[PDB]
Amino acid sequence: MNIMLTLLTNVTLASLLVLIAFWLPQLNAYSEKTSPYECGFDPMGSARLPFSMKFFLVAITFLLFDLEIALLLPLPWASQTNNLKTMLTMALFLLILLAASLAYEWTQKGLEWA
Amino acid sequence: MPLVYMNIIMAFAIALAGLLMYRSHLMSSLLCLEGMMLSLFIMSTLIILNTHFTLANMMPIILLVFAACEAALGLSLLVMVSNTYGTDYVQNLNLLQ
Amino acid sequence: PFFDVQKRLGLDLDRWMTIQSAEQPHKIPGRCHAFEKEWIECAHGIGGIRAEKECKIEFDDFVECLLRQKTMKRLSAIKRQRDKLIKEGKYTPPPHHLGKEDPR
Amino acid sequence: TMMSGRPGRVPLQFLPNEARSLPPPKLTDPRLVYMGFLGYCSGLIDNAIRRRPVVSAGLHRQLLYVTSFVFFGYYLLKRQDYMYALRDHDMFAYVKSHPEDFPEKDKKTYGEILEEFHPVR
Amino acid sequence: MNPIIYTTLIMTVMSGTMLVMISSHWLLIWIGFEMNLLAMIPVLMKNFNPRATEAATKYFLTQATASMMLMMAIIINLLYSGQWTITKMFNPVAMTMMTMALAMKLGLSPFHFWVPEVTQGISLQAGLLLLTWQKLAPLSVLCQISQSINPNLMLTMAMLSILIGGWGGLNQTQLRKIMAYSSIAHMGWMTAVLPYNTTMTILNLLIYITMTLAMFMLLIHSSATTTLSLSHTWNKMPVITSLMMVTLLSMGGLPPLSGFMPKWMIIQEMTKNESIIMPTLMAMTALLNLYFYMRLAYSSSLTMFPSTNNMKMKWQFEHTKQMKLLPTMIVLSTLVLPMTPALSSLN
Amino acid sequence: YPTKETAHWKPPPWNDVDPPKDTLVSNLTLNFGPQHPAAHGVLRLVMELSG
Amino acid sequence: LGERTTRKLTETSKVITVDGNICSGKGRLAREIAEKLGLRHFPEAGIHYADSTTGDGKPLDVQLSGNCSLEKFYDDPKSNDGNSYRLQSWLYASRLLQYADALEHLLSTGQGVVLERSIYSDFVFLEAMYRQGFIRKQCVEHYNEVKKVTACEYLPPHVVVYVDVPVPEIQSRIQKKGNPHEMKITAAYLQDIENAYKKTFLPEMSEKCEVLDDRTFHRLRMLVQNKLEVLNYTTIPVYLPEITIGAHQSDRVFQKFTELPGRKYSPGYNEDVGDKWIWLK
Amino acid sequence: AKTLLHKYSDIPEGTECHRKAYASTSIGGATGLIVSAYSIALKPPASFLEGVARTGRYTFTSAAIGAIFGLTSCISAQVREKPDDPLNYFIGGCAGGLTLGARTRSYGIGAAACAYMGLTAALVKMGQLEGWQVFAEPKV
Amino acid sequence: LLDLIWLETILPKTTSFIQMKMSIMVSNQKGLIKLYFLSFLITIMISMTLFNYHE
Ligand SMILES: CCCCCCCCCCCCCCCCC[C@@H](O)O[C@H](CO[C@H](O)CCCCCCCCCCCCCCC)COP(=O)(O)OCC[N+](C)(C)C
Repeated sequence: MNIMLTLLTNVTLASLLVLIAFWLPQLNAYSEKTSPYECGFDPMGSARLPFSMKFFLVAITFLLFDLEIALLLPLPWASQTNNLKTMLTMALFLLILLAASLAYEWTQKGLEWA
Repeated sequence: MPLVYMNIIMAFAIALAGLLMYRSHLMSSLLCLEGMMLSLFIMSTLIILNTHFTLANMMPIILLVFAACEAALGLSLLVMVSNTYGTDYVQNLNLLQ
Repeated sequence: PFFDVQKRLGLDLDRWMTIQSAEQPHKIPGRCHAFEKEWIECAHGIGGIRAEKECKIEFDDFVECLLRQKTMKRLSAIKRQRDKLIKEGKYTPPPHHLGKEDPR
Repeated sequence: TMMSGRPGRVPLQFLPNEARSLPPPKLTDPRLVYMGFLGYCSGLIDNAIRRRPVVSAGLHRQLLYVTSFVFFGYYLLKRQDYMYALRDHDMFAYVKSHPEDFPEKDKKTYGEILEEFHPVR
Repeated sequence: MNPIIYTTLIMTVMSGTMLVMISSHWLLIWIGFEMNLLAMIPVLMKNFNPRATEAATKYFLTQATASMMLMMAIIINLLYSGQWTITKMFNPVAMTMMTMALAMKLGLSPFHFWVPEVTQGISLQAGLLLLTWQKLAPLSVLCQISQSINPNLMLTMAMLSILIGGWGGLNQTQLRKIMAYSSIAHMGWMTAVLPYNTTMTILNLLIYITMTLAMFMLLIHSSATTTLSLSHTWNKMPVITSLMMVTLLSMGGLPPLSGFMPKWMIIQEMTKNESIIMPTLMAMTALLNLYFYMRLAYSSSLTMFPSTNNMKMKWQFEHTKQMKLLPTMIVLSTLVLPMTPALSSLN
Repeated sequence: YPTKETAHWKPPPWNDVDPPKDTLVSNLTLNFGPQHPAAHGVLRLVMELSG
Repeated sequence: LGERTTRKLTETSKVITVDGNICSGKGRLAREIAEKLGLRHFPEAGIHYADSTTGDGKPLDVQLSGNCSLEKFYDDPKSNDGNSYRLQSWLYASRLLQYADALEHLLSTGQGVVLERSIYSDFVFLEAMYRQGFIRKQCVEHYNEVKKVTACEYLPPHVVVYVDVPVPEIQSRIQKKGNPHEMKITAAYLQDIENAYKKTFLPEMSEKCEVLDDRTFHRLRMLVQNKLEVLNYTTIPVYLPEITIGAHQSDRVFQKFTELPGRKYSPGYNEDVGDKWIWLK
Repeated sequence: AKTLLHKYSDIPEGTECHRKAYASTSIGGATGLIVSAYSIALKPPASFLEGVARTGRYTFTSAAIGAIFGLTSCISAQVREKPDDPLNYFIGGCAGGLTLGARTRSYGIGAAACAYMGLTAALVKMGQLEGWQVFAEPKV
Repeated sequence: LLDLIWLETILPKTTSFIQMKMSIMVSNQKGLIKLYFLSFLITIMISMTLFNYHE
């Protein structure tokens, strides 16, 4: 077809760059050279748990807005429906709730981001 | 029914059996559940595309929404369970199955 | 308790989404609108129970309308038959270069 | 489900105009007064749970309870009789609808029929 | 969480069930459960305990997988009949799964294992609400799909719910887990008669809800939990223990009492169908269900476990925040027996 | 009717089951320089950062 | 639940519970504290402290109001009857109620209010009684489970002054003090008190007092009201022989409690004590 | 599957005892696999070889019970030649418990199993004779 | 033995014992998820085939 062809040529292109990236310099890897970087001095421990409520406390809100915009997408086509007064309220409606949701977060101090 | 549908349905059956074989930290289960969700979505949409039953073109996306929505909730609970342990299903306080 | 308040108040807020026909935007036909229409016109005062007897034929044709199940078993039987004749028969020359392109 | 889904009739109305024609239950139908005492005792337990000096206290609210349950009990009785009268009606109409399946069997007398006798021993 | 939000949640639960009881289209039913869930989890998380958290984890995890199987079986139904109206389903391989999904939603055995646990994890408020209001919606759809149910599959879970609702009830001390096995046992009686005659189901449902409202209002009134904790109450406010006795017996269905009305209509209905053996086993096991109500009665009212001294000061202080709805919930759940015929109001 | 294997298990807490709370011990600790451009070539500001 | 109409108070203050730790010096601590604060001073809230608020407002007999009697502690400590403990825990419950009597008032009028000794201070008497052996260890285990179960939810403490007096000097004032039972009290016990008291009580609590959300306060305010709730876990069933009572004595004594004029019924209703009959209509 | 019980159902009478006994053996094996399945599911065996040991146990036991039940029943049918009365199964019923009694190596459980398994089987036959519905259709 | 020890063994003590066994068996105290959850799995696998009705 068309698109699958360009996908294949792109991915094969990139993979080609990878293979010419590795199988080319042809020199000596060895231990400690291959040790992970840690601004000089060795790591105090392998990566573990950078825990934060302040991650999900907002990131989840991302997810629930993204679901909303998923409903916003039909709008350009819906605009040409025969009966806009039946539509228009809803076109506003969701946006209000979107805003409303945000507004609720805005001031329950649930939006501390960072 | 055309073989493709059978194949997606089977992908559902695996997307369930994976949820129920159910092992170690439970985050895998929220994944497997979302996979299940996706299989139901696709299996729906292929149908609404099939018969040109046009109104129902609205459903799959709406389906998706709530389904994604509950999963969006699910992580939050995991947080809490992750909050006291560093998650694993292997640790449950409640008694009597 | 199937409360049917939407019916008593006449809101119809749910009912529209039901059924293959039932008015769709720009009057786009369902793929199986006809068998469905007949089959529902068959279905009223008969109500549910006797309906699975008497209207069975209509629902059947509607089934084949949905799945095209039987026509596929047939068409499969033909295409599988043709392999047996593949050495004994050469099929049709035009498919390859007939008037089908002149046809329009 | 029966009765529900019956042709005609409308969903949520508590009681059809098609009723009305049935006589109302009389004011002192014993079932109804029993609804009375039911409310009464409920009104009493209302005191006993909350300590209270039972009976004499809150005779007010107690009267509220008995009036309450007798009141609802009334209409509930009306719908009761309506419903039973209804099934009786549908039943008879159906027995006229299919005379063949509800045969008017001939009634042989005892003299006409034999029946085995079992002596007690 | 401030009441103004709590009430919106609980009201959207009410809405999230009312929606199931209204809509005819399937998609709105699955939406009904789905909205019900999201609004059900947080209310379990008030006060919040290290325990409560994993309680909610249990509940969500099972309800989510149940809703998933349900939606799958709907889609399969549509694939083989192109409909959305409730009505009959048109493909048994789908129908059995809709039965399964609902079987989880009621908590019927052998899907039942989550219910005794979840109850343990929450306060008696959220507990009562979970054991009553959550039992409406899935039944609200089963009554609508009684027409095509595959009775074998229904009676098997309907029985096994009663045996498991029995044996797992003899074993426990703390009351909440026992209330869980009580309910898990009554659901067997509701879902049993469902293939044969739904009106008997709805009757039994009403009695069950009234009953468990009686109990949970009483446990709230005394803040008892573990059986021993209940034992002390005979000296402080003797009445309410002296009333737990009765409501328990109405759970047991000793015949003058109201709780006998369910069983004794059920036995009628099934008997018209012949099926004579099944109600005999069922009614015999219901006895086994009764027995731990009795033992629990022994801990409480009939006999006085030793009081602790510290109780004495508590004698001066009257209970407060009276729950208005309670006395009527006792009385209706007991004395109403010579008002069975009124059941026909339910048509 | 406890089994002895069950009898070994403790009775449930009368409220919050607080003891497990002692268990959380999450921490992280990490170092800037010397290389790090903000470390001016000669600083080792090790720090026990949270999230 | 009416908070929806007002979204809780924005006002704030502090209650003050002086922690004078002695015999006769205990009284001295109270006198300084009463003059010091505008809020009503804690009166000690001992055996009949509940009776003070009950309705009659008046002390009952020792037999049912507490069934402990302090004089019968000092005269025979290490009584075979576990009174040595039975008093301890009973006092703790009463003092807990003290908190509830006044902290609620803090959340109400918003005025400061002066407590006399408070719950955090009850750690120590038992802390010593266990050392002199007046009470067996299980009595203690019961005391700290009920401590953990009950105290933990009460969150804010403090706004209160610790104090000290010499053991020997208090022994001196004790001699001056009129009551015979107080004079009898042993020294080594009291020294063990002051030692553990200073060693731990101030050592922990001052760290919290040094720091001295509205929605949480409203939730806490609900807890202050309906005091049985604050008492709800104080009657935990653990069945130690000294605390626990057989059913006969309890059924009897409570059968005796109803005999009192103001206790048959909820206070507003009672006919025995001249509450208005008009409500009964 | 129902087709399997349907297989066992066409006895006929009790003729060819082996043909029947094989079917009963099949049913006993099926139930053994189910019980083993939930047992493994709810009692995590630890070390899987022990798990197959467990399932081998239950499967073989129930299969044995079914075998011996079936053949004693048909033999009694082909010997007493009554052959239709319920007691004709009951011996096998009583026999079945003893089989169960053997694997458990206990007189007690074997003794009880004899009586109750016997009565159950007798009720089954009685039911085939009387068309008892157990799961009656809604009919009403 | 006839009436204090067997006649009571034969039906009170029987049932009363069997419920001891069953009740400790069903209410197995544990409650690990993987257990009964996997049980939901196999009970579905059974529920589908045994009632599939079709051949
Ligand atoms: C937070 C705590 C949890 C709370 C949870 C408890 C909630 C309880 C809700 C109980 C539901 C009751 C239904 C009442 C709604 C009123 C609407 C009423 O008018 O419905 C009409 C029908 O009328 C109703 O039937 C009236 C029911 C009245 C309730 C009591 C009836 C008699 C009770 C019998 C038991 C004896 C006790 C009586 C003592 C007073 C229209 O319905 P219809 O379209 O026609 O058919 C619907 C399909 N059905 C029959 C299968 C449901």
